Amino acid sequence: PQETLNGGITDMLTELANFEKNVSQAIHKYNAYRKAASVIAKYPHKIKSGAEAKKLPGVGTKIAEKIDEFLATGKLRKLEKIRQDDTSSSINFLTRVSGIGPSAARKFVDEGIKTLEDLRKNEDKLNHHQRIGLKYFGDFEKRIPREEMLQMQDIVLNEVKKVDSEYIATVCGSFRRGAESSGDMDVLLTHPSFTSESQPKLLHQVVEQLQKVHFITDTLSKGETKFMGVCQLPSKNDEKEYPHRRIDIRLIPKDQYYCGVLYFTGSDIFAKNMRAHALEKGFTINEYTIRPLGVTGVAGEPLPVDSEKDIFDYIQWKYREPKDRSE
DNA sequence: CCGACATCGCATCAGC
DNA sequence: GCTGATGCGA
DNA sequence: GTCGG
Ligand SMILES: Nc1nc2c(ncn2[C@H]2C[C@H](O)[C@@H](COP(=O)(O)NP(=O)(O)OP(=O)(O)O)O2)c(=O)[nH]1
Ligand SMILES: [Mg+2]
Ligand code: NA
Ligand code: NA
Repeated sequence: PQETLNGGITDMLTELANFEKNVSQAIHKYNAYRKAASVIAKYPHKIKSGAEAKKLPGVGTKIAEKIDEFLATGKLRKLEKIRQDDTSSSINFLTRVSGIGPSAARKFVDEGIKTLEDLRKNEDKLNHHQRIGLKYFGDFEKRIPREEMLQMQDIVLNEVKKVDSEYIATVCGSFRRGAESSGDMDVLLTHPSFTSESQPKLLHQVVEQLQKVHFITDTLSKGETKFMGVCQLPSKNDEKEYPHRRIDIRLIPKDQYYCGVLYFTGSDIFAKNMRAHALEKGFTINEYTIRPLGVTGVAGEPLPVDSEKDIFDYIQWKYREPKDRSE
């Protein structure tokens, strides 16, 4: 359903969601406002009344009243006032710097740091992550066209195989689902010599090669299974510079790899469907394993998985291509 | 009435 | 110094 | 904030 259908309401709702998360630190109300925004964004009718909205799962009494106020007046008094509040609106904004969450934003605004200029004057008060996110504030909100993602996949798959031809790397995320643009790049990495029961240099070596061919330009965090960093395509001769992009690489054991691929392919809207669909068959699936429930409820040992397809066979579900997986 | 509401790796903090 | 708690992104 | 035990 198009935006102009209920876009007024979902924008209200997402705005209320962010103020809950970033200012009031009410994460559950943040998820509430998003559950309603999402169920409403899919509702294929221009909502005429808050009561009409309340029929949808996740829209309850208090949101329904906000939809009334918005429909009568075109605005929400509480949101207008908060949008004009210097403190709250500053707190809310600085959380757009990756590395600054609600807690650090509030503490910056407490001491009167309120803008990117204020963050630039006070670099010594930022951690490493925050400086990188500050450095790339703009770049990080630009989206990645599939053409650039493909070029990025070319570099990643090539340099991984060049380190060790026995690595398997899959670029997951929306990209894997045909998405015409992406928000970041999500790489899963596995290797024969890495299993549930079993060097720590396996991930570090892949990061090192991508840093050495100047693909990876900064490191947000790094450990033995999860990498969070920044990358950029080489510049096309005299032509312009690409944006720096968010890239994550994570190392998964061989026998947990396809559970990971499915998990980190998403969408979450599809993913939680398929673990509750799916719970009926007496199976539970986290990112790692699939296991059987369980006649009072005891999960058994994890069942072998050798393809993304297998986890569809256990559930007696039709295999779904990544491309048909937005829900 | 009143609690659940994804879950996890990693960086940094509080506390010992 | 080490462990555990907390913030953070996703 | 919403849902539901
Ligand atoms: N949002 C979210 N996704 C999760 C989570 N846990 C696992 N996933 C899964 C579901 C996600 O689909 C998958 C990829 O991670 P992203 O980069 O966060 N989402 P995508 O790449 O699809 O969209 P975009 O192009 O804008 O980056 O990981 C979680 O806690 N939150
Ligand atoms: Mg992605
Ligand atoms: Na309802
Ligand atoms: Na942030």
